[PDB]
Amino acid sequence: MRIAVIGGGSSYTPELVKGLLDISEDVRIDEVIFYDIDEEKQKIVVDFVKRLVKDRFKVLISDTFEGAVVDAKYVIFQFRPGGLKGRENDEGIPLKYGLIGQETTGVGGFSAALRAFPIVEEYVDTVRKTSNATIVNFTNPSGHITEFVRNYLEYEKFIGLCNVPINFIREIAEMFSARLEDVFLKYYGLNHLSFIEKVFVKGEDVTEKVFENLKLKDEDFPTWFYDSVRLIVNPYLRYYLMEKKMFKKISTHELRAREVMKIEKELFEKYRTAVEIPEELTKRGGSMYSTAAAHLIRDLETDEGKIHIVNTRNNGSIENLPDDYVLEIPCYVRSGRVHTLSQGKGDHFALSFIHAVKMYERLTIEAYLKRSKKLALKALLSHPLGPDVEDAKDLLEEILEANREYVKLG
Amino acid sequence: MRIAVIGGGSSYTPELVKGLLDISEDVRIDEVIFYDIDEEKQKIVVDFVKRLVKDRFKVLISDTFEGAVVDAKYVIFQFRPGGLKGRENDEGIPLKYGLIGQETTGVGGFSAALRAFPIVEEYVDTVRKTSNATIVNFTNPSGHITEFVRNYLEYEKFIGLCNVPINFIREIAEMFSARLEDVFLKYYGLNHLSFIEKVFVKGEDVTEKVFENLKLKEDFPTWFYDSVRLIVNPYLRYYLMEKKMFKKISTHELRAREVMKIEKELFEKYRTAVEIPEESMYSTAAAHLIRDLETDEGKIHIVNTRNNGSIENLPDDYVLEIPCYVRSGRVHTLSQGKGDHFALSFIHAVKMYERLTIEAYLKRSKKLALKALLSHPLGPDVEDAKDLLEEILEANREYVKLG
Amino acid sequence: MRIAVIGGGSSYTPELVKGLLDISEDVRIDEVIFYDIDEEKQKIVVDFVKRLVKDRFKVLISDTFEGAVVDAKYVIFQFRPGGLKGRENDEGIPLKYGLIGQETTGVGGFSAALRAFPIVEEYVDTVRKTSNATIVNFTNPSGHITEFVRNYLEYEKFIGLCNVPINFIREIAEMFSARLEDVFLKYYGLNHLSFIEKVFVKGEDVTEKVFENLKLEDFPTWFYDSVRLIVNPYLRYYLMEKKMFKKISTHELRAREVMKIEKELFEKYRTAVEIPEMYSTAAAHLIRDLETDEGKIHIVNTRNNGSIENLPDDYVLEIPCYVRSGRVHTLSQGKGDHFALSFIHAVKMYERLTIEAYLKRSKKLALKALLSHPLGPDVEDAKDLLEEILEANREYVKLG
Amino acid sequence: MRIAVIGGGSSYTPELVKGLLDISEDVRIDEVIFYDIDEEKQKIVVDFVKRLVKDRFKVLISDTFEGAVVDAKYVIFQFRPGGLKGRENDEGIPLKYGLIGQETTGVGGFSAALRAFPIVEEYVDTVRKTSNATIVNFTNPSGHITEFVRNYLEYEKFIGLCNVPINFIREIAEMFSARLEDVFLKYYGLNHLSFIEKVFVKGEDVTEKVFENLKLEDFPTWFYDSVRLIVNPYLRYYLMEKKMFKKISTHELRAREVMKIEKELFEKYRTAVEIPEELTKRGGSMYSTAAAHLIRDLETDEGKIHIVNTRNNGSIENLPDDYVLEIPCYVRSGRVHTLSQGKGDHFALSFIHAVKMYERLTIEAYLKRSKKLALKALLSHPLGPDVEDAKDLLEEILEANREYVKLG
Repeated sequence: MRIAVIGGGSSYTPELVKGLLDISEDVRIDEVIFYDIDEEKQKIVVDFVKRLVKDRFKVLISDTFEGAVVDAKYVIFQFRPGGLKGRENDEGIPLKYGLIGQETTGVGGFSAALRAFPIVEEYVDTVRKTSNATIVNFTNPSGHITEFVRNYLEYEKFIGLCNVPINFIREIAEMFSARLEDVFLKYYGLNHLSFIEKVFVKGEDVTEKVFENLKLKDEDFPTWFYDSVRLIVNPYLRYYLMEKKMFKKISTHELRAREVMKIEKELFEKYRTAVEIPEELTKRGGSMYSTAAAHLIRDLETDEGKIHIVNTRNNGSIENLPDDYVLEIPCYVRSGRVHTLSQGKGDHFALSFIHAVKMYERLTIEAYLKRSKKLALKALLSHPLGPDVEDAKDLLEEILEANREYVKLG
Repeated sequence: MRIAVIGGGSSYTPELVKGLLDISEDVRIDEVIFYDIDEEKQKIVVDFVKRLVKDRFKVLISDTFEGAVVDAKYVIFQFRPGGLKGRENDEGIPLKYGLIGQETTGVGGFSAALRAFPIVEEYVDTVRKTSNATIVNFTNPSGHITEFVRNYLEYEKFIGLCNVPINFIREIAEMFSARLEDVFLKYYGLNHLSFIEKVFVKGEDVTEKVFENLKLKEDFPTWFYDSVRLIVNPYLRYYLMEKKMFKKISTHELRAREVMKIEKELFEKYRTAVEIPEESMYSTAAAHLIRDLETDEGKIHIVNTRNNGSIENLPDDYVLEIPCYVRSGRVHTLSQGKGDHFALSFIHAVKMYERLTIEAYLKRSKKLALKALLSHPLGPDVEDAKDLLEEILEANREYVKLG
Repeated sequence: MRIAVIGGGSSYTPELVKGLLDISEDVRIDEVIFYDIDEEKQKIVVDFVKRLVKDRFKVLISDTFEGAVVDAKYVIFQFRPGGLKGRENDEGIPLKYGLIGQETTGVGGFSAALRAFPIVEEYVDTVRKTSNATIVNFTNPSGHITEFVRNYLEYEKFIGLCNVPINFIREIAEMFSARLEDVFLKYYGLNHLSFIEKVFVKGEDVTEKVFENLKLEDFPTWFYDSVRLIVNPYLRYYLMEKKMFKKISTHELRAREVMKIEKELFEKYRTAVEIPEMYSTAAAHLIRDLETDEGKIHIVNTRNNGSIENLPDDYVLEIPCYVRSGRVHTLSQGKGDHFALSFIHAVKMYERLTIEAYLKRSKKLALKALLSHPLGPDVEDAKDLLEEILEANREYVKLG
Repeated sequence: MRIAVIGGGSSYTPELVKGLLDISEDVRIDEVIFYDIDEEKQKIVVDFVKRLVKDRFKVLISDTFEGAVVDAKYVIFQFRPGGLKGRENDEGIPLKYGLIGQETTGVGGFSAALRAFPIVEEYVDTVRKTSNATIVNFTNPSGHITEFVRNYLEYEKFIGLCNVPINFIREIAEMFSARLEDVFLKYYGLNHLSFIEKVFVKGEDVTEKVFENLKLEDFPTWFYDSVRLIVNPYLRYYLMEKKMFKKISTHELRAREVMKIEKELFEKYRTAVEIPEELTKRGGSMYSTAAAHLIRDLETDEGKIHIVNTRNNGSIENLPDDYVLEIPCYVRSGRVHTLSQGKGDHFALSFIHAVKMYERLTIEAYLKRSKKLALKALLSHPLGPDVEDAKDLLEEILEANREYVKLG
């Protein structure tokens, strides 16, 4: 039983490995093998990992992608195509057009996806021709990449993960002094575009209590919003519903990527000597993506049967929506399989966003598969946060020049 | 055989009647009865109508709505709830928030729908308890109202009409020196939110020739047609060219104010006329539809109705604007295949907005109205929603009350 | 926390109660209240129950249906409309026409259903107007009744149960030395009309091993090689009609046998200190898991809702569900086999035609329903058959 | 503009040609080209054809299938795989098992289908790599073949035809003194498994009057009062199986009667100046008008209704989009559009679903060349064998069809 970690140099690696250590008591893990296109970055991180692991499983490095995944049962995608400079372009370029610049939402997520697709195509292909492992994905944009792998590359064992579902659950658990698994949600939407309609803790409906609580805590939704919409809304929906406010915010402060560059450079210096995971990591980004990955793999391994909110085909989870939409929804996870659960109908409000962005998602895939500039423009125009006709051509040209090393559109 | 016309004082009435006279040779019409809440406006128009009709059928006025529809086989809704003052509010109010102000699109159509729903509920109810007539609808927003009647009031014989499909068809017809019926389209979308994917003239695929000719006409650039590959309803300019349209609307006289002046001019002309003044084609659509509902010939009309498999990509119950086979009182939808992903993003988004709006009205809920307003692609940001709805509801005090 | 048991006089009651005793350690049960139209039958059984219970919860009798369900969280339907004399007619009458006579399959199930509908309509209405309890149903035909309540009476909390899914799991469990929950199935169909496509034990795919072990009046080897489905034994009546008809028609009717068995058990229950020599476990385990927040899999009858993507969402099917805190969620299974679907579709249409006939109280529509069943009459026999069914069921159903 | 006719030697050919001559005034036809595996049979028929046509268009014979379809805009499948001896096997073999033996219904249609698929696969493939013509199909079992081509070979321009829709329409037309196009139906089901729910003549709903008229070997009055559908007469095999079995099994096999009808028609063809009365009155001789009218209306931009075998696409909302059904379509300029009809009756659906599953099971058996899957398909048919008879029945069918189909 071996796990491959693709993008070993991620500054999140230590947390991932803590997670794998935590579960290595209920499931057998023989070796974890790491791969990164930045040999030197990974050396520092994996050296730190070795100190944390203390021979509880074997820590290995592979020179090639194929070498890492060849004998793997689980493959974790955790790499960032184009790196932080790519993120910086994603956040920075749309700004001049009066458009939201953000890592995974809107035009920023469009360029991130175009950067990712070629790499994931290559990677998924190699996995498929060798180990046929289950791929657990964090690489952003996670949901959009899942849609691409599930519905176009047609690789079934590809599960998109994100940090927000688990962050929400832990929040509720603390509020109600309960374990993570005591929390059961009606949850649906796309990655970073999701909605909670019902909250259950130890079987009790506590939705009303959660709403009343959310009102006692300018950049967040007003009370009337929750009264009217009656959904708990993913924080990323601020970019859609509070665009003017979010634009003024992003455009008048340092770009986020530049701040994470400084955080990562500080964490790396810490990693050269650190004997225990530093604080600096723990309270940032999505530090708890680690727990999600490790818990998912745990439950894929045992025959216990547990609920995980995961990115996968609808398959009747929301009867309101096509079976083949990849959604972020709670699933029954057991012995290598992921089963969707009945949830009933989705709210019209939520569906307006879900449908809009899903069409944009597939338009973008179509453009990439045909390598078409014309279809990319069509995709760009279809996003709710995309350019007006007067800006689209110039915007796309800026994107493609910035990403010339990663994607070529004719 | 009797036709009722609800909103007889519409400045469009003379054209409708011209249309009714043109078809009265292929189909029997005994009487046309008119109803309006403005008796004096209607007297002027109907006096003019009588001079055009010249006893070819009976022209009657009813003092009540029920009196008009009671023995009617067809009922035409052509009234404007809240009148032009209402339209002016619709266009004017959203402007202060940096939002598109327009008669049928965005926030403006939201308030127009809230004004319409109570009236059409009452009217549809009365028709249902009396004549069970086919209602042909022009009242805006036509598609949204159709969604409401077909899927919530559950009255099957309600057909939404609009002037764009016929305007396009005639355009193509004269480009190609062919009759109206020689033009066959792949056409789908919502009312004022519609797309043309394929154009056929006398059986020939002329799509490419249509695109090339569109390039030789505040309109879409050449590359847009190359990339999207759909002929797009001009109202999509409000979505796709919002900045440009906002700049235009907000630096010119509101359109409703212009219409007020045109209509005042037409009404002075109507007191004196013996023939229709040069100073609109919705008429032909209504009369031709009624003609074809009457005969057993079987003819294609683009109307607003339930999808039912016209676009396989879309739920059966979405009310769409689509080509149907019309024959002996019945409207059948036609196979068209799949709709484009780009088209569907608009269709899904505002269809959700449409139903959220209806739900808010049915429960008479301010909270639900905010929800609906937030859901429109051209709606307010959260910071402006509450103020904008309070302004809409004050302005529309007399027409709708939300709790 | 109170459970109501409708049809307390059922000879099965003892086992049900043993079941509720077993789970009364993981979940709190204050009282079990019984009701039966046969007061004397029930008194003997419930006196037996009191001896087994030994005051671990309160055992009560209600004079009225309303009195039983008024304060109940769970209501178990386990009555037999028309009794065994009704089942005797069900089994006996179709035989005359060369038709399969069977308690729940074919024309037999049709009359059983028409007998049930009026009663379940009344009972569901009273539950809905009082406690709004979850109804767990054994009353035959279980699945058809569930289709009726879920899609026509529109009462959501009505869960059809059957003893075949649990019988199968138990068999697999002991074949592989595993606990019941170690077994996971791809399972779908209608009640008494179900198929297993895949078998998992402790996560391992053992479908192949199950097929090989099944080959060691039942289907031949080649059948399993061809169809590649483990098939409910009731499918024998569709697939081996000639053989089944020959069997049913040359032996004592089954209901007659059961009458003798029940008369025997009843004399035993008068003095019996212990249960004399499996639906019970299903009911209790389901109630257990509805009560806790653990989350467990049960095969039950419910709306498809995407369990089988190949089938309409509203078909009531017998399928595995995730059960937890008063809620039943269906699980993804993928596509159903064309072979299975041909039976599922045909009898589902039959089921709704029958319900439509009942709701309109129409003889004409009943004929239509009768003709539509794969095991139903030919046109030449339909009218006589129906008139014989309605005659025998005079006291239970009137069709106009 | 060229029409290819595959199976030129069919004794129906003269009628088909009459049909093409009737429409050759509203649409242009330059040449009709014929192909048959029996050159001798065809020569006699086409010689007769030439005397009817009178140089109105050119009548040509092709030695090869490819040669016929290469330049065609329309290709008519009109052949009978295995011929009349094949039909005879289909009708005869099931009989010994107490099963309905019929040309297109039940076990008989199963073996007919397995005989057909290899040939239509080859033919569709060749059409697809050359002319891309619209194929109009009569070859039985028509609906099942259409399911196969539409959903498995994935050739879109393949339209299944049958003679019952037009026979019904014509009946109604005469009853009401109206033209064929004055008759509009709510019509759906499978080929030879179809139901009429509503009847309109000149826009009037005359369903009630049609039911009243139908009551003046056939369904009794109460049946129509109960089921309230006008049912295709082949449904007698399902609904009156005992009666139909007793009938078929105690009379000369139907195939043997048509052998003698055909032999008589061929003798007539040698010197006939005009179409004989025995051809007008037999088989499903009105299939001709259906073919010709369909092609006419695919050619013009008029827009006309034709009941045809095609994908559901929302015609019956109660049924999946991809079921091939026999349903009314809007036909115009090369395209076939499906019409809204609403919901299908539960009674009708039970037949439609059951046989549709059997149809796809049979196709899957053929495509995998699997004896095992064939047994599965056989067992799924409402009119199929019991488990005790299945194995023996299939081995008899495969033996008889050795030259047409091989299943491992």
